[PDB]
Amino acid sequence: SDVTVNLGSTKQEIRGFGASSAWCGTISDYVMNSLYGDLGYSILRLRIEEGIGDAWKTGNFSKWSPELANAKKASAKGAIVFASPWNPPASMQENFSKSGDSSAQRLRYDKYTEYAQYLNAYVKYMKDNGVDLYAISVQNEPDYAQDWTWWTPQEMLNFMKNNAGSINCRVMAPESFQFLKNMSDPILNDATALDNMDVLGCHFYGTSVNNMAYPLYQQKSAGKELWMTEKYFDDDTTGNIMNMSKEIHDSMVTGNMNAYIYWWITWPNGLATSSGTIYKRAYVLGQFAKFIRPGYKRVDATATPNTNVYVSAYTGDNKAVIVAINTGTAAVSQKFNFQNGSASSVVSYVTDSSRNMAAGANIAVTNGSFTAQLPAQSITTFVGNA
Repeated sequence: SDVTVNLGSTKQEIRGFGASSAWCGTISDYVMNSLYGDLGYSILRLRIEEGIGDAWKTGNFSKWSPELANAKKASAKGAIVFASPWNPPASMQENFSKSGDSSAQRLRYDKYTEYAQYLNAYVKYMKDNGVDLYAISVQNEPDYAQDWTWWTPQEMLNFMKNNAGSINCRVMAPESFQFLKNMSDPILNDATALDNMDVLGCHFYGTSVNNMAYPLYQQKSAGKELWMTEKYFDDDTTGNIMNMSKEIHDSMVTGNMNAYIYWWITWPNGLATSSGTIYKRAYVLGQFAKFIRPGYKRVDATATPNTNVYVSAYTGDNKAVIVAINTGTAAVSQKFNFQNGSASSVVSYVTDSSRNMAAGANIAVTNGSFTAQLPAQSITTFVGNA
């Protein structure tokens, strides 16, 4: 069946695509130039380093300098930058007994004010150094915390109502490890908390496709954004290339998300080595990042035109973008039809077992239509002038 791309019917606005510099120390220009320049990543996620301890109170920020350097490289390439904490400084924590386990850690209730000042100090350090942070997160995975700081949904709510309004930046929350709605529902159902939330962040570890849709957020979404802020895939084998291609599609199409941000950069389950090698997974994300620029909008496109074929489409800057994934083991031809606009022609870029965002066949668009071969187990991005 044909794919109909309706350029006149717009869906969510695209904030961007990116990865994280968390625990990467100071990333090289080489790696940032490859990811942020060549592949056009538009978002970088910093980890806020609690190893600073209380020294933030006296203004010695040196332990925050590696992520400042990362932020500056991303920004120079036009990316925005946000930051997530795994823990506050040790002095703000306390143990508590979590179902018989006395080792669990949480933020002291009497520290919520100090913690907001801490978050504000990170924002200001970045600002004084030339990086205006796009958003800052209350906690990374407050609901899978055994190795970090726990927050119940109610604890997160309390901070979001009473504290988060004093933060000098956009506020992101909750970053549930699986996008568990019980973690974000209290924020969305409280008028004050909702006011204090700019970006609803979530992670994909174990999230089923149907659970990527969030009706309550959609009904509450005026003035807000929804980002998938962390996911990784194990390696570059074709199964994971397809798993990753398909999930980004699902985050865009079923999730209606504004952004999809990969986990950390120079690591084996990451996108690169520190000496500048770039993994196939980086190019999978680039099929999105490079061509769908911040400010583009998703538009309606027939999403599953054939077995194992998944398609989404986007417009902006007088360009049309179609991302077509074929998870099948055989190449298939796919016909595409533009409505409410058209393109003179398109160029393609393909990632598969042998190719990394490789230039594809230039294709003429006739009567608003073009047909393409989609290789077996491949993701292809077509770009044309609208």
